[PDB]
Amino acid sequence: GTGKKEKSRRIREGDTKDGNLRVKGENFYRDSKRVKFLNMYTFQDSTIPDAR
Amino acid sequence: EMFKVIKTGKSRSKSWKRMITKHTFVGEGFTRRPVKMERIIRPSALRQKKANVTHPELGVTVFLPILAVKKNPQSPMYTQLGVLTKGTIIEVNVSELGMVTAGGKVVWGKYAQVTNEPDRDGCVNAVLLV
RNA sequence: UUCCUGCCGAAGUUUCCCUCAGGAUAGCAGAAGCUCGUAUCAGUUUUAUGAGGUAAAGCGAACUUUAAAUAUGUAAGAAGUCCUUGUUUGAACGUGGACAUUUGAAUGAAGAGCUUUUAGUGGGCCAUUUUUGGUAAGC
RNA sequence: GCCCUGAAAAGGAUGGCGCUCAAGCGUGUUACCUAUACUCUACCGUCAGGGUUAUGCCCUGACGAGUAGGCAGGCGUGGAGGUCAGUGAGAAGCCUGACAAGGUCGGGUCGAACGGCCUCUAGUGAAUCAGCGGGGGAAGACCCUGUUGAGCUUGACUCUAGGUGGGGAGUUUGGGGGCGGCACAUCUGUUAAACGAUAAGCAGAUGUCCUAAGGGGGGCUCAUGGAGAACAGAAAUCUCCAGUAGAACAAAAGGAAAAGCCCCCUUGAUUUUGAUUUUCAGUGUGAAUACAAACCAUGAAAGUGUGGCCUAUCGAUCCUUUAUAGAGGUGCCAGAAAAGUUACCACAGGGAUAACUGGCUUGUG
RNA sequence: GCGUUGGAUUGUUCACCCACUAAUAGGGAGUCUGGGUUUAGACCGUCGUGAGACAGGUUAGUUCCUACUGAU
RNA sequence: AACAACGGAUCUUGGUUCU
Repeated sequence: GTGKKEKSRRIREGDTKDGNLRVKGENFYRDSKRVKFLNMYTFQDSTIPDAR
Repeated sequence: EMFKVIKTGKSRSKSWKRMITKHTFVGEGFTRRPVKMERIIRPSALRQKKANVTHPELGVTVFLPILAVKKNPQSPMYTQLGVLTKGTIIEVNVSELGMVTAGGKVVWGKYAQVTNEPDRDGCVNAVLLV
């Protein structure tokens, strides 16, 4: 900190008002649009859909 | 298992890969992306462009190009994937029959439902929804 | 990771779950418990009813009365009912008392309901009796 | 009703022997085996019903399986109080023939203290030798779970007049995308604007096709005054004139052979893709928005529309006037928990098996 | 019943070629050798702010008990 | 089953605690 802390960045950007959408890994590098993309590198629910 | 998992890397512990074992049609706009992005893999051998089409009229079957897929039930994410998944409704180039609707506007494309199971057969059968 | 005799004696189901995980929780059975030993309880039969109205009586070849068991809950009385109105020709909360135990069908005979709490057991393996959705067949 | 074809292979299944007027099959009748079942008789323990000047005894009847678990009682064992004025120059111990924890005696050894009972207490229960090597010493592999410990990078949380301030340290790194949908004939509490009419909503037994819009097509004109019309009158019905149209034209406004009522139809959230975005195999659109040109209704035709509106959880007492309560509103806050990595990682296990459901495969979509 | 041979690739040998014979039949019951299935150590590129691991890939490799054949 | 090398358990001036 002080600037390095992500809380200060969130307060400055105003995203704290909508922090409910805080994605795991929200940082300056590799924001949600990239964190979600990378998470795909980490389909078998065997659900029974009604094909009507 | 239809979303078959293929083990990646020398040490098979981070596969993350899913392969569709169902017939799928894409067309010209396939353009395989870099190998790193192949989250879903539709094998070329399991891709068909011409599906058999028939109607209860004259009993004439003619192979016609597949135009597109509009509505696949049971999680239409398969529709977005273009999988056949017998029971789907797909558009077919019916220009060969040349049937003309009222008003002189010749029709050349109609939606048809796949009758046979392409997963268990090497041919695709559909019936015109006329 | 510890001797013996006798008695009783289970659980694998149920609620909260943003949830594999983790928690008790209602239930299964022995107990301090005394209030009733009852005219009290029943995985039960029957009498009256709604439904499987499955079609074979139809008497209305028009149509709905309605015939079998196909298994259901309810009333089957002990102060329940009644003489009497204490109170605002007709309504109700009716003191006091009476029919007192063939006292309100038959069958089993006293372990039935405790306000309360004790250690274990947590969503087990199989088959049959119903039909729902199947599709090669499993399910 | 049987037998034969009706498909099976890399010491099995009528169990084996075997059997043919069967010892194979369907069916009617005789004699018998047997389970810890059934009936009786005796023995061991529980309960209940009764007697006995008594926590003891006697007479009668039924029960007795069993894991976790509970309940009511006994034996042995370390030590101690009391008691048998106990046992022994032959005591304690060992092994062994006898009379349910366990106790007693004779017999081969023995040499120095050791017991019975009522209680207290607690560190108490044939047969071999020489050779190849099919099976069973590296035992861990390893899918994953521990949050048990660290190996680390950082705009991850926490610190280190104003500022840089993992350079440094402690820590985690849980167990989730679509959804809201109705309009008129009614009566009731509020609203009610208070001489009233009774409107512009809340919730209700109430339906109904208006297909949650009435769009088109064909017709009617109307609140209210007079003459009036059996009950019926000031409000029920039935006919002549007009509201410049106080009807509904949602309506706010300078304002119709209908835009109000009646009879028929009726999808619409249809299709491709010419401007905008967004992925995760950037996917010729996969899609709503923008619009294009068809499709449809309707009519005899000109014609008109019909093809969507709209919106992040949750707060409501995390806001208030309140010091014992009624809520008007997220355009007023702040987030559910502070990111990954480790075949450098170490340890313990829930753990697929060589290849058998209900014979599981065979030549003909 | 008796036979079913021999060369060949590797810039993978999930297989094809041709010498001779009359033919060079198809499988299971795994059982000395080589790829490889695994931690050795490193490299090129991918991906990321980085640790870290891969869409590839190369190098290095270590894993008498019972039954049979003869004899006393 | 009894005899014999072997073996070391039970029935020992020791330790603990206390003033």
